[PDB]
Amino acid sequence: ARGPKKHLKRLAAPSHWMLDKLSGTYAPRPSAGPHKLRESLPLVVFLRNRLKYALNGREVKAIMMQQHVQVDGKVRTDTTYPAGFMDVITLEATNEHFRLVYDVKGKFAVHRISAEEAAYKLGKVKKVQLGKKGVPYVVTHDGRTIRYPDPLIRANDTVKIDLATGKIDDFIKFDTGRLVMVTGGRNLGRVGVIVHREKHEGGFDLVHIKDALENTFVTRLSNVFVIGTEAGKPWVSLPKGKGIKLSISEERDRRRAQQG
Amino acid sequence: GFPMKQGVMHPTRVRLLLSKGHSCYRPRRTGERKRKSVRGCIVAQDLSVLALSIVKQGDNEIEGLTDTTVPKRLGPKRANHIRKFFGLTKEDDVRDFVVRREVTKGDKTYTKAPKIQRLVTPQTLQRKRALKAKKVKNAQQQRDAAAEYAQLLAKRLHERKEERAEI
Amino acid sequence: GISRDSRHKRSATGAKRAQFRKKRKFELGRQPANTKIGPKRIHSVRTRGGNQKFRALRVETGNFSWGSEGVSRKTRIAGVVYHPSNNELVRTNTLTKSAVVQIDATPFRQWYENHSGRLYAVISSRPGQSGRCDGYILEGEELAFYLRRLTA
Amino acid sequence: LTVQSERAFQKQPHIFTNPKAKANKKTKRWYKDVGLGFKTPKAAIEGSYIDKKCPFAGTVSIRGKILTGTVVSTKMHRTIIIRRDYLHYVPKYNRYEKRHKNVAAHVSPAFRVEEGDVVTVGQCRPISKTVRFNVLKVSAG
RNA sequence: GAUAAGGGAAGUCGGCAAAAUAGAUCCGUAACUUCGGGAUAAGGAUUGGCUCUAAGGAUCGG
RNA sequence: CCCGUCGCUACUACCGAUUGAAUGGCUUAGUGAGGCCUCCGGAUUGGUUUAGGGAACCGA
RNA sequence: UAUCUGGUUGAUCCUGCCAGUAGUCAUAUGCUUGUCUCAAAGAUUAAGCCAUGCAUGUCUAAGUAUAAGCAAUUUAUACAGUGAAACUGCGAAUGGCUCAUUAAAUCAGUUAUCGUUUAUUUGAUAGUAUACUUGGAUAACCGUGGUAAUUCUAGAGCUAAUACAUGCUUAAAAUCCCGACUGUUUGGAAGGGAUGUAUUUAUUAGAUAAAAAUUUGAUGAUUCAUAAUAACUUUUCGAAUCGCAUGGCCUUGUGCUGGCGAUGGUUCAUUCAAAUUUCUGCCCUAUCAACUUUCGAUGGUAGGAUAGUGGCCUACCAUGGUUUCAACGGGUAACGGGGAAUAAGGGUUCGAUUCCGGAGAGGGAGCCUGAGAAACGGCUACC
Repeated sequence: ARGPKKHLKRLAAPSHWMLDKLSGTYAPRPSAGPHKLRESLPLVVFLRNRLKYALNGREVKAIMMQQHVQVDGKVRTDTTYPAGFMDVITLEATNEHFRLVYDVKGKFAVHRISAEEAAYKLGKVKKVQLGKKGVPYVVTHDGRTIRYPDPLIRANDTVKIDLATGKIDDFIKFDTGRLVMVTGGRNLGRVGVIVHREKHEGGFDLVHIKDALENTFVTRLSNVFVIGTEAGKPWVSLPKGKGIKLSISEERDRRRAQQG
Repeated sequence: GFPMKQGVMHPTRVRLLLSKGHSCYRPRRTGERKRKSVRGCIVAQDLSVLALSIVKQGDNEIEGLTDTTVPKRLGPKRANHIRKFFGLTKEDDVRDFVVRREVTKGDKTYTKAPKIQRLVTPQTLQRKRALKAKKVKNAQQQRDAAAEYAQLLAKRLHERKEERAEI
Repeated sequence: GISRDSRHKRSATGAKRAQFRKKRKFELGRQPANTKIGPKRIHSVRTRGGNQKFRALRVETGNFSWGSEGVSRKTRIAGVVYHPSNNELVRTNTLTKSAVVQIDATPFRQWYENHSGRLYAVISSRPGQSGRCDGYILEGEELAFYLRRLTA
Repeated sequence: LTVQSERAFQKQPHIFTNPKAKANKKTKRWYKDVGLGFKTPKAAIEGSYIDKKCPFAGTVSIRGKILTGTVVSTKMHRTIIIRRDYLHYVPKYNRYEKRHKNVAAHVSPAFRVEEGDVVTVGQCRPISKTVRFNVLKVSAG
């Protein structure tokens, strides 16, 4: 209506932010940025609702205005900066490094990593095409554009970005047997290996993925993120639970035994 | 009280749609246009006041008009404006030629002078050097990243040459 | 304001569509330029998104390309002689796309030497969009068809 | 029936036949395959008709939905209407009712269709007030 | 035999007498009806001059 | 037990001269504000700027 | 809780309705009202009319400071701290309200953009063949004012920019065109021009079924990306900007160099969006059966216009398009949906209203600015 919207009602916010109904009328509308609105996590939500370092928005604004928060190696002072999948957030003042990886329950896990692992990230290649002066380039899932890629790189591959120079360390070809995380649908957060890829020209390609518990599920190719060269060898540390989906009865048994 | 607008060749008042840049109007917001009644540019008997500028001084002094004078409120501020104002060369130092008006605050008086614009300073030259050095450094980083890619392509193509030879 | 929306029209079955909403800016229209031949006069128009269009009110010369030799020269145009849309444009010398014009032959003659004084052309540019009357030179069967139509 | 039946010369855009060429005086013809496993009819590769809206010889592209129906009208020039019959489920009565929808489609001169045939149409960009589909394959009925 | 400011039948038994309309093309056309009409109903638009454009044919030649 | 004219009272709707009346929507025709585009126009106002009195000629 | 009971008869069994009974995120109203938590509330009738006040403004070390503002003499006699007023930038198109219109319209699920525009955010991306750094306006300000009246402004005197209008600074090659002379078996050449990026044409790459007589990307699909050639252009922009630190080399110079940042800028990608768009699905009405096509209705060709597709409009040409499987018309005490009430199941009724989509700001219409409005706490005009 006459231009872009700038507000987000609390009830209309993404459910994986885990915002409460009665805390207010509105929710933080994520800014434009590397990640899509529905698949991101604003830094105000990450720093206040998840870590609970800040108790409210005045404190998250004071924190970010003191230059503490860095995302992917660059200082951000935008309280609504749209942090997203695979981004590295470093707070060296508290000496903490986090990686935003989905857990098998569909939410962004609070997954702490070492600074050495916080020195890089993975990006899924969305497209390869020619830029100006006939220079090929690759677009990753977080909107990055890397020039002069390896001529072997094609779409749906995953590259490992050095994240300090922005260059490509190495890559993983999309093929059968690669480790994959699902980045969409009801299988969000699950990790498994490709068993067989079923193609549908003019439609959506479907990927068959087998869980570590030999559970097989089907999902769209757009929801598939390659994270490792083979089973049990991910290129990033997985969150607690290792992406193995348990039935509700099994979860109930595990919680009962854990709590007594 | 309606003012006269240049170009309206009438002795009476008319209503015009005035916009930005027009006299007799001040737009409240950008792109705003107002229909206002304005007086024509032809003098008649219906004027309440007429504004006149003396072109050539007459015979007799006017009591409060031609004997005294009021100095201009501000002196030149831009460096080149100072240079035009009183014979400076591009090599002269404008810094010790600004006219300073001194204010008297009770007992102690100090002078206030404008900040000169378009003045070339070591910081300005440092910024010019930084911009051109950065442009050259960027150009070399791009042309050696391109050279490195040319090495990568040449390596791959030679490897595919031997791959075809094997196959 | 002139608009392009299909709301004002009736449905395929013939039903008279009711009044849904007021006219929107994001579907407007503007008047035809009606390019003539005369001292080069162009007006720039502020379009949607900050782009700019150039009405060719009247023009004198535009660049024309000889397809057989791959040569493009800027040369004068005499007038439009054939227009598949409307013959009033031919009569009044209105320069639009797909209109057959006559061009000065001096630059093509001089290039031919270095390597009836008026050559036929078809304007491929859109003067009411860009402000240039750029076209190519008729050759072959296209030429034969247009000459048959002109002579009759 | 001639290709050059209009007040303007009919030709494929930007397809240039050089008069100053060799003796093989054959007019250069452009064509494409539309994809989705649809075969290009040879009347397009070898024909002479000009149709900017043809899937094979024109500049339109096939993308979106692929529909089938029975031709019920060929009385328009290069445009047909196919009739799509379907069953609508009425949950209260646990039964169905016959319904139909009429879709107007463009037919290229590469195909010959009569009333009663079953054709397959693919979705294209709006090429008329009511036409958004374009014939890709014809099955005689 | 003409014309007439403003009003417009107040004149007169009575709109008597005069006025107004008027050709052609195009649009639109009510009640009622014996279905044939009413109908030129009512009510509107256009019309000059000049310079052009298009359509409509005949006889010969396979 | 029961039907109906007729007479009285009350209420409801129908037909009905009045070319009845009022309100709202759509529309033919006539008149037509205003904005926008175009065509010239050129109050005044700077000099491509040149001139021993200054004559110009360029733009907005 | 998948329930029934009273009323026609002298008495009976039925059909059948009237009446009873309970709930209502269902409203009003009467009587009555002690406590805790939670919480609707000028929708219904009048999208009827509005006094008054407020609801949209905004500065960081980092655009422009001679306030004749405050403060102190201090690393500072160009300014330097703080800081009104103004110019500049951005926002004001979000939010909030309401439900009049609206019945394939909105909307829902599902699709498309190889059919387009996109401020901003985030990545990349530009050496292109007077320089110690260009101009002249203007505000605030001073002082002359006119009107009863308004967020009215006019003369006169100043002065600034990331405002306005202009402009150089630079690698190394290499390539192309014209081409005096020259070699003279077809070569060499002096001298002239051109190279980045945008615009608009025309023409070429852009390949890819397996043996005998050197390159070439993506797609399901393209005339795609991109490159090249010949030209074109009231010639786009390739930083005349701003803060903090002040470092390094000595051939003792205001010498040459340079660190972190502000803002800006072309194109591509991304994101926030927008606009069209495929399929299927809307309540009552036949005392609505034919409707659309003068003056666009359906389609074809060409054009114009648009950000773009498209009868969106124009010219020419065909006679098409929908309909008893209900078109078209009329009504709605009709915004659509997520949902709500009651309910054994199936259903019936409701949804103005906390969220999504749409539309509107008394009724229409027309527009400026801007990336974005046919905006109304913007303007112009009529009623």
